[PDB]
Amino acid sequence: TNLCPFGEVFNATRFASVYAWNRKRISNCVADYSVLYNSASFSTFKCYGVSPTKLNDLCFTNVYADSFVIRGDEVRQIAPGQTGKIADYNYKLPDDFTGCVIAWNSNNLDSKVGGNYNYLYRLFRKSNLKPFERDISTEIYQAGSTPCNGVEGFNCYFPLQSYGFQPTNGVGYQPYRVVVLSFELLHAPATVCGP
Amino acid sequence: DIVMTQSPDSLAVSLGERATINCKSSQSVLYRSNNKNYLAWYQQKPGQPPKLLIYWASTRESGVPDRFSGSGSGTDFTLTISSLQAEDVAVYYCHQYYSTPFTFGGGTKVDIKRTVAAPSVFIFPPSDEQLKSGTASVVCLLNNFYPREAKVQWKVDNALQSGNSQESVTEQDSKDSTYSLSSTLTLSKADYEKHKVYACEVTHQGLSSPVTKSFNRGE
Amino acid sequence: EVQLVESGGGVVQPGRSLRLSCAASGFTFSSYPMHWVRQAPGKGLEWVAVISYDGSNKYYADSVKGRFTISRDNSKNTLYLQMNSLRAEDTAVYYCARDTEDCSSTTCYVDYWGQGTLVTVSSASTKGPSVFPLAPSSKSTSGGTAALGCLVKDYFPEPVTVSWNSGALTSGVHTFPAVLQSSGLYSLSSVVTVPSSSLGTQTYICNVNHKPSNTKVDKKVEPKSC
Ligand SMILES: *[C@@H]1O[C@H](CO)[C@@H](O[C@@H]2O[C@H](CO)[C@@H](O)[C@H](O)[C@H]2NC(C)=O)[C@H](O)[C@H]1NC(C)=O
Repeated sequence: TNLCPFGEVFNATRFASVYAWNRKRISNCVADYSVLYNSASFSTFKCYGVSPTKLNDLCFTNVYADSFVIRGDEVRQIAPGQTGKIADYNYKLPDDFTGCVIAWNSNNLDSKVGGNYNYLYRLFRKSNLKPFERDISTEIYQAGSTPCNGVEGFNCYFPLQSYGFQPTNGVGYQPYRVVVLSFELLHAPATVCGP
Repeated sequence: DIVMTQSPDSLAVSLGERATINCKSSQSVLYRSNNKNYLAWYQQKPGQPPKLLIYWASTRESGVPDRFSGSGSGTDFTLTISSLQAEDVAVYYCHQYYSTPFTFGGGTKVDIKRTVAAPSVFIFPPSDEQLKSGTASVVCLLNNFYPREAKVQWKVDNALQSGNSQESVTEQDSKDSTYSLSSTLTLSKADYEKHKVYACEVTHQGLSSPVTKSFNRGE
Repeated sequence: EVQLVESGGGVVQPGRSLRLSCAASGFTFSSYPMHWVRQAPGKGLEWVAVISYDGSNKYYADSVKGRFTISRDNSKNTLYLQMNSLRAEDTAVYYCARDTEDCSSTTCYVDYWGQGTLVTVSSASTKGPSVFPLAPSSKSTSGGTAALGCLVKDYFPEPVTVSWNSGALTSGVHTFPAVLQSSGLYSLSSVVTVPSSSLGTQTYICNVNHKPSNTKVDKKVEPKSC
């Protein structure tokens, strides 16, 4: 049939920040995952519910690509379990995950000489997240026992906080761009699948 | 890619009045991790490099009069000029900076609206030394007219010519906010000898019926 | 303040290869990306290329990709653009233009621009302009004022200046935009309005100044009774 846009998901100039990860439904395609797996540009390419070399020959109901940017150190946090700050308060992967995770270092796009403070991640949430929960609202948080009516005094904090992202940062503190594909292996009529 | 369409093309406004140019992008240039709106608004005077006027589609660059203001979101944006002055006759450009390649707009020649003006029409059959040169150039000078629109019909013994007719117009004249036009018919010598009458005609808002300036060769 | 000056450019032949360079000063040239913006005469701005602050990533336009190559010499604080296989549609004015890193990622909007070059694509000799008189003493009698002028033919390249009466007479001179005739050679007419009572009293001169040919050819324009 016709190809589908992996180009505008991987050749993306602007990747959304992690607390507001960007989701995209791609369908009605002939998807060639050989391009991704044969590309050496990635650092982590980990498929969970399938085998990465057998992705050409299946057929999927709908495939969703999530996209964001995180610190290089904690790209481990992206797993079906694997609790942690982004893994719990920011991006929650369901345990029964059937998809793939791709992450590559992008220190030369996201980290500027003065330091990039436009990338924010959420901290101090009242509770964890549902799997695949997008939470763009950041009201004032309550930490101690005060009434947080727009105040920020010593016990009423703001949830968002910035990464450093300087070119001098260590190999683990550099930004990594993450795109995670989740497949709907349902037996509805197929819409997206390779040759 | 993302293509910008900027409307209108000409936006003629008199002093003190308001003005609004709009731009629409093919996709939605709106970053969401921050609530910033990647788009910018430049202006260019005739014969100079452009300037920056708006970035983030709302903010203003330091050193710009308050009269400008950028509003909008998603994929619809507008530049509003509240008051007009002499130094605002310039072509305005939109410019996304979301996805490479970046793109600009077609412009908007924001002129000055005035009372309708009266053209002054002349004509010239080529100088004798040019007849020895090898060019048959006749001109009709339309001066000091507004608005811009003006059709010129060049009649050689009552015959409209096409292709061999070249015309051009000045910018917004400084002294009176009027225009001008340098219409010309360029021909070879062979066809030039074969006729005796030329005529240049025009219609305009200030003209009820066309004004004609003609002659016969040799006088 | 930042001072960017665009060198190079001028005349090329279809299929030639040219090389433009912007010399920038006033800021750390190694910590700001740089853009090129083309603008064909009277048309409007168009993006061309972009660099990154360490000179690694380079993105181009769509109608250029694979034709131009944009590099950046940090040591000399300069930005280079090599044009290959020029077509007739590449004649334009080229601006260098400095980024301002505020967007989330590297490439962002552009704020400070430089004066433009004049890359012109056509294969024709720099023929000297020929000046033709248009004194309508007996073709433009409006009763009060006569409009008399001066046409120029067959000059290349673009830059040309027309001056009337040694620059003394400034009012009523309509400097018209140069247009290249379908023959590929430029032309323009400059005209003045003069009261009929001072026609022969003051002599009138059409001066053309064209730098590449250094053409300083004058022509006196005087009325004819006819
Ligand atoms: C965008 O990511 C894609 C992979 O989705 C890469 O595709 C490149 O395309 C060109 C032309 O075929 C070739 O260099 C390779 O196929 C890819 N280049 C690589 C892996 O370095 C590519 O990295 C990005 N697009 C471009 C134009 O570079």
